[PDB]
Amino acid sequence: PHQPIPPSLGEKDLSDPFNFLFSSNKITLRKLYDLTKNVDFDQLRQNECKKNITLSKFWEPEDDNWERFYSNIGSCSVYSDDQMIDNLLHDLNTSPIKHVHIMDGTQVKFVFTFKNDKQAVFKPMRFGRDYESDPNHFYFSDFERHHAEIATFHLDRVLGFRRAIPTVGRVLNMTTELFEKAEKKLKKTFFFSPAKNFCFVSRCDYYCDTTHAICGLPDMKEGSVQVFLPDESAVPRKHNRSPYRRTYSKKNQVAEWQSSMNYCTDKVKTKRQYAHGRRLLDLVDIHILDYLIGNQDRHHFESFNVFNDLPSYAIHLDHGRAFGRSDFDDDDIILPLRQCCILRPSTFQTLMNFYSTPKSLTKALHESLSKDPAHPILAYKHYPAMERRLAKIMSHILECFESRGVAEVLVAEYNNPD
Ligand SMILES: *[C@@H]1O[C@H](CO)[C@@H](O[C@@H]2O[C@H](CO)[C@@H](O[C@@H]3O[C@H](CO)[C@@H](O)[C@H](O)[C@@H]3O)[C@H](O)[C@H]2NC(C)=O)[C@H](O)[C@H]1NC(C)=O
Ligand SMILES: *[C@@H]1O[C@H](CO)[C@@H](O[C@@H]2O[C@H](CO)[C@@H](O)[C@H](O)[C@H]2NC(C)=O)[C@H](O)[C@H]1NC(C)=O
Ligand code: NI
Repeated sequence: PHQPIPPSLGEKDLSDPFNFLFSSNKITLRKLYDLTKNVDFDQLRQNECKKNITLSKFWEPEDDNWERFYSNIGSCSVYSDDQMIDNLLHDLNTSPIKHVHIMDGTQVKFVFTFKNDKQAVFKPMRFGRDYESDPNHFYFSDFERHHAEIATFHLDRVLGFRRAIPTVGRVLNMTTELFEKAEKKLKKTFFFSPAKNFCFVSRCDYYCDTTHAICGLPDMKEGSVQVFLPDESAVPRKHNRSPYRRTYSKKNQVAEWQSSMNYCTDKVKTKRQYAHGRRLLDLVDIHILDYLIGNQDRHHFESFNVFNDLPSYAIHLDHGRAFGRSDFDDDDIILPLRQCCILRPSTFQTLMNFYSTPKSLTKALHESLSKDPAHPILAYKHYPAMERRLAKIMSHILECFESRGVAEVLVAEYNNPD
């Protein structure tokens, strides 16, 4: 089947997810050690977050973990309590579904309304875990992968960012939980395939048609379930165009930042929004994440606009187009690191910690992913890829240290003299 069963409902893979050879370059490792042996990271880290305040203390409800999640949304992090979040994850997976609606407007996605009247974003599973993106497909031609949404959220926690939105796997009964709970406009788009599998077309801009319908085998369908952001009326949000937006054209495929090396220096560091603050450090952080997962589709940034005065941060969202290729690293994604050569001190330590112990990153990720009910989330072939990409990142960092000095790269806040 092109659209297979949920892997959790299949034969359990007994293979060792880490039976691959890697090893770490000790020359590079030693050069990073030497260039940083006198850096007091502890004192450096304390300025990365100006004021650590949650949404509740700023307001001065916890009936359910949604409200408990919303309340603990901080000024320098989306969440800081893994256990409470893991409880929310459990709720997203197990809570009874009351309504299913087609979401605004993009690829097929549903809004789940649970019995507690809380809500979530649902993205259905299409292909199996082994499926890789067409080499001829552009980033804007790529089909979303629900398991990429899940995997990246976990990786975002493992890296210690916690600026991603809680997402869990869930195997749904298409008949009782989708069809019978669906709105009238969505319900009518359901049908049976020639193989008698249950299918829905839905309505959306990107290939919500009969040919690309989502189909069960016959009536179950795994998907990603992501907790809704708090209401915009209460917690307003900002939508910002990325300076590293790609061209999104097959004729002119080369943006300025892809051909001009000094792009960051002349065109990004000199902008008001990036000249002072945390925004550029965020951009480097999020592109490190996107490079590790091979996400090319980072055209805009999303941020809360609710904490007065204090600086906002980019919400790590929209990861559907991640993990498309296990045999290809797109170094264009990590270009901001190479061009800007600034890096949040905590991020460096996190990366350094994982890098100095081979396979520790993917092992810590595997362990996190294992708690998801829909595991395995990622095909194991992506693990050596992530290790390979991590090593390459450290090489770019070493180049930044040697070219611009460690005191100019590792800053908790960026300030442009000019
Ligand atoms: C900003 O301030 C908040 C306010 O406390 C910080 O949150 C606390 O961070 C610690 C350290 O990660 C959390 O501790 C952990 O709790 C789990 C669950 O019990 C435990 O297994 C771990 O061993 C660890 O003790 C703590 O839960 C968390 N508090 C809350 C209410 O979430 C936050 O770390 C500060 N920094 C940032 C960037 O937000
Ligand atoms: C999904 O839920 C449906 C319930 O609607 C399950 O199908 C039912 O199976 C029983 C078994 O005897 C029948 O009596 C019902 O008539 C069936 N329902 C319908 C609407 O035909 C189905 O088995 C469930 N599938 C999974 C994978 O859980
Ligand atoms: Ni097609």
